[PDB]
Amino acid sequence: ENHGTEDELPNYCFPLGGVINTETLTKVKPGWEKDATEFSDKNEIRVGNNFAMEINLNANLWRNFLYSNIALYLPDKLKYSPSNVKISDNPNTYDYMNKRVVAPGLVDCYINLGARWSLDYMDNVNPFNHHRNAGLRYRSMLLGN
Amino acid sequence: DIRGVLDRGPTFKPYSGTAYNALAPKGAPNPCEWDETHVFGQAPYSGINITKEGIQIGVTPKYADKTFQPEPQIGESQWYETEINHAAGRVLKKTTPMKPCYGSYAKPTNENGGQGILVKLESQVEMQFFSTTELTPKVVLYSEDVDIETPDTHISYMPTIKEGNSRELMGQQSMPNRPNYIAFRDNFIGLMYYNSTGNMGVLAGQASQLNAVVDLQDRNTELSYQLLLDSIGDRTRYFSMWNQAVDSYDPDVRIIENHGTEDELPNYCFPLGGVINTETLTKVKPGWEKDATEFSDKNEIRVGNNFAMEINLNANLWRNFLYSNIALYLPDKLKYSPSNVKISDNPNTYDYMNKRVVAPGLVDCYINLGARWSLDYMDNVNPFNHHRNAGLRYRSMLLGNGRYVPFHIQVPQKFFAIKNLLLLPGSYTYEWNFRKDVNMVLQSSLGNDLRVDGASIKFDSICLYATFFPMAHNTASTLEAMLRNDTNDQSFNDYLSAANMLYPIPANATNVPISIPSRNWAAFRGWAFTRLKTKETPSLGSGYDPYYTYSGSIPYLDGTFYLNHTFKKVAITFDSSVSWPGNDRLLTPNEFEIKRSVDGEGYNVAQCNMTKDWFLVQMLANYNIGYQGFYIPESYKDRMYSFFRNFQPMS
Amino acid sequence: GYNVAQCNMTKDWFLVQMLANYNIGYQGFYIPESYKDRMYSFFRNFQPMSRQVVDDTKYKDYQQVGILHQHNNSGFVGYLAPTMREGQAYPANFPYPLIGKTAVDSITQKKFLCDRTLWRIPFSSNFMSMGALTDLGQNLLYANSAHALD
Amino acid sequence: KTAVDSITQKKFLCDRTLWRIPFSSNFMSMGALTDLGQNLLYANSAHALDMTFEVDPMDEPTLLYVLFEVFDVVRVHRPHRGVIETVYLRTPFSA
Amino acid sequence: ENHGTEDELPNYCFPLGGVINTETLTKVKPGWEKDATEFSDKNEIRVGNNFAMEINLNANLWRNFLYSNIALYLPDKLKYSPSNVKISDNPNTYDYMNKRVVAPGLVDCYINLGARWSLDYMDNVNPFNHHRNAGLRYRSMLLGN
Amino acid sequence: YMPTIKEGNSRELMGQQSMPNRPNYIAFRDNFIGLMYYNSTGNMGVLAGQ
Repeated sequence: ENHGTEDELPNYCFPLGGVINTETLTKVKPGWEKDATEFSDKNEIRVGNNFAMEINLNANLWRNFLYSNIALYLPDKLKYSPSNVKISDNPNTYDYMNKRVVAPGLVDCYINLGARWSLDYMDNVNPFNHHRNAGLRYRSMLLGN
Repeated sequence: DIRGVLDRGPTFKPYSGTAYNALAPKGAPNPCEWDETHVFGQAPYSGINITKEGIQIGVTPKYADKTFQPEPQIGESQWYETEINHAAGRVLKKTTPMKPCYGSYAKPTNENGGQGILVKLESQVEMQFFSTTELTPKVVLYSEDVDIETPDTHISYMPTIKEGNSRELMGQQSMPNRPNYIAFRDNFIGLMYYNSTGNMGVLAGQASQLNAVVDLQDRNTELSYQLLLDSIGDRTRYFSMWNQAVDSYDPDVRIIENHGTEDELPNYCFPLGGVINTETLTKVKPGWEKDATEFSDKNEIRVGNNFAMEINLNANLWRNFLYSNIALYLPDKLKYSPSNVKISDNPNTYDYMNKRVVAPGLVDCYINLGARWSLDYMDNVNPFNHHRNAGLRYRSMLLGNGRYVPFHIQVPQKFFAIKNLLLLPGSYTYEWNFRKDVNMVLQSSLGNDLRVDGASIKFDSICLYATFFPMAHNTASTLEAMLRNDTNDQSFNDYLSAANMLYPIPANATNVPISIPSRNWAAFRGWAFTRLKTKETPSLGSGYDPYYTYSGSIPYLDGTFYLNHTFKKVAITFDSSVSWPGNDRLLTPNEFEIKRSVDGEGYNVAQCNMTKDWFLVQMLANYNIGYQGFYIPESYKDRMYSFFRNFQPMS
Repeated sequence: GYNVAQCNMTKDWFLVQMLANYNIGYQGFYIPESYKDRMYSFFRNFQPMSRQVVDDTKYKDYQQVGILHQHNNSGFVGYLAPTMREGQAYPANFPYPLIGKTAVDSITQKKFLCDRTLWRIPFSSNFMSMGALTDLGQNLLYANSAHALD
Repeated sequence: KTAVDSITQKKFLCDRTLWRIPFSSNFMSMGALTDLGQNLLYANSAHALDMTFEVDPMDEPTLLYVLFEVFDVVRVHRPHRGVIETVYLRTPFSA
Repeated sequence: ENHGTEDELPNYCFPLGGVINTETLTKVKPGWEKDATEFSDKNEIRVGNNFAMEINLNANLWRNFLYSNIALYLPDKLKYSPSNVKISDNPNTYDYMNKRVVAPGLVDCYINLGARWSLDYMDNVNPFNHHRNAGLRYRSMLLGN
Repeated sequence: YMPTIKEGNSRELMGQQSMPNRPNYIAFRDNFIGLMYYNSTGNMGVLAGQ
């Protein structure tokens, strides 16, 4: 039910000390004259806003959910073998099904936006062979870890 | 109907995290000064010109009001820097406490929002000018002093002991105080005296003055009321008018289903302008030649990818959830006192229970990974004394969010002998007693002693309400006359209908024998037992307990038992010579074996250590299931307090 | 003295509503059966709430401040608009604390919400639902003559 | 591939409940007044009962809560106006 | 039911390579003497902790939820027109209701903290004219996107 | 946030910021309420023998 994400506000990261790029200024007094026997010549002053970077959160959470629960269960005909690594030739081996790489662009945060519509590839595969099967997960944890 | 005024004390804090400067980094300090004299600050505001009268904000020139300007929210608006030529800001004088920005609050002192301190009553802000190292000033700092407080946060790491604002004091960090809800107990348990001879409640005819209510020391009523309420209704709903909100807990915190996190993709954060480290290049044209009358010599071009850093989001969310809901509730023997800070010696004081520090490594995002397994330390502590108890949280929010709450509540009658009595015309004397100990009538989410934390309560007015059915007089006379026949006497029975015996168990003891002297056993119905902590149980029938210093949930009253999983064997015999039930009914023909170790795996069941015979007995006792194959009972037959509902196998 | 359910609803009105919907109240209030209180019933959508606010009359140091001057998370949140962050770090000046050692004197406000429902006033002697054709409807007083209602 | 040899641990949790041991021949709930309670063996004479529990220990004093559920019945009679009298009976363990 | 957020631990962000600002040092051996025919003079060593900043996550998620679901549905008397942009005069058009700006400070992560209390303004606005109305959302996706 | 009102690509125009438009679902009413005329004398529905 891809109804998008709520990302009206921007979220930021700020340095541990708050400011990291500050200049050193000297104190002067009234025509203006220098000062001594007071505040030292080494004063950490930051002009303007503090340095910070921004990351969208709801969009990132949506992307992680989609890739981990759908994009990894596409039919093998859509995936492709990786490069410079070994991979088992038998398609039923766990090694084969684990090392096949899927382009995230196939299913992203904008696929069929605003529509309640399962994928045209996902409907011909077993949905119960999924790691979110609560019954299967519960039975597995019953034996142990 | 009771009306009064309540004071919940300074311990009350009905929310996690803080309220002031929540988004701030936990180590970021407010701009301030100190002596060794050095100043550390930041001026965001931009003006036009700087003179001896301060920054000029507009027009003849106008200068900022030192009382409240420059405001600390106004700053720039474009991400790219523009080489501000005249800046202003605010700093704190050296005569103020040195605190981090996170959680720091200072009350205002004027309608414009200023926070300066007024003395004889005018403020005393000062002007400070700073210029580059080689003549006009460049920035102006508005130094002042405020009554800065930390209402809900405490220092988590104090670098040194020496008091006073010094350079080393910049490194302190703070984290919010633990949440602690305080409210009335479920169904107003404890406000009404029960099963106490000294505080006997009386209901008698006006003329006879002979008490019609006689209670017993061993009889339990509030627990009986709780069980009765569950059987005849549903407890998952909330009724505010009776303060009806059953205590519970999140199934996740009690039993962690740690199946890891989904973090296949990397999540990144990017600079505000997209690129920050870019070089300047000139434009050339075809052998190549320079160009003029065109694109300037200064062009911002960035080669390669843009600067960025990454976060594992799901892992971080998992860590925060675990530490805040589990690691803070470990037994105190695992924690350790912090350093360079004061802490109350009393283990029951909220200050002590708040300042003890827990290493996050004890419970991290990798503990028992892939297994549905509760911790070996969490299972011996009360799970209902947790800030996620929805019933407790709902009741706390009913009163309000302040510490001084005038309340007005309604209390029902719980004694089984009169709670359904149908009276007849006449005059009767109705008299009862009510408690005042805050440790009993109130309930906290941490169980800290409230007698020492200053919580108080005072009742002003008490009134009794009763509603009569507007029913016809003629048939009322017939009904009351017909009810005055000895053959039609009303009768009631207690729902629990049990005699309660408490037997001490010494610490670290394993075997506890009890004995009952010879007596008639006609009409006996059976046993029902559990285990309680003497720390969490008040004395029976005492008017006031001077040694009861626990304000958490009381399993003996509200029926929230959590120690049933600590039984191994039960042996029952009459006359000390004939065993019961005998007749080799069970696999062990002498005793009930609740659970065994791996040695007796041949008798385990349900993929646990609980033996088959005990499991069969419990199923038969609750739903009469087992003689024709086990299966899940009907949902309407296993209520909230039933056995099969709360049975959880783990490995 | 006449409120109920820890809100500002009067006792008599609350009793009438319970009687009108589920005939509950003459033998003690309790949770009605789930099948009896449907999605539009009164009790399903009854929500009593309360809160405390700073007593501007008793607090000696009260200073009413406007929206244009409250600074919380200053230097980390845009000013009066969902835009880029600006400003500088500074101790907050809003809202007034209501807990802890330095809590201020406060008053209380109580109110309630009730959606997807209609206030019902049955035309019966005891406000009970003993049939579609109520007893007062069959009373001869209104059966013969006419009356003007305001 | 590099997993290490391991042992297993099993346990269980049971909250908000009491261990129940009915005093009936087949542990069935066939009525409030159980058959064994009506047996003549316990109806005529008296018996001294002792019973031992074996529990795993912890490091703080604890209490063993035992409930001998019995019949607790009160009958209320009033002959005239404004006079109320009651009778109590808790059998066994009567005061 | 504003019961605050759980933010006891700080959540950080780290550079892609782990370290960015490292020095170049030479290897010496025992008095001490320089070395050759071994580790080159160009060695990337970082002293002290790695550079990183941090984010409060639960607080940010709470703010986004509040602004997107409440602050945008305040009565128009509390909002104010933006600047330097064109906005339709008719108060019923989508353009008008989309371009009015609301100061986030009206409803922030600290409004009525710890109290289960609806706002004094939302009690007079229709709660069913909300984008989280499941019935309305379901019927919309039924037609299509 | 528009920095300046003057049109044309200028340096000051770097600083504009965007936020998504408010969501607005449009669909038929529940149970197709309002599609058929009810309780209107002018648009009276009729069902009669032939």
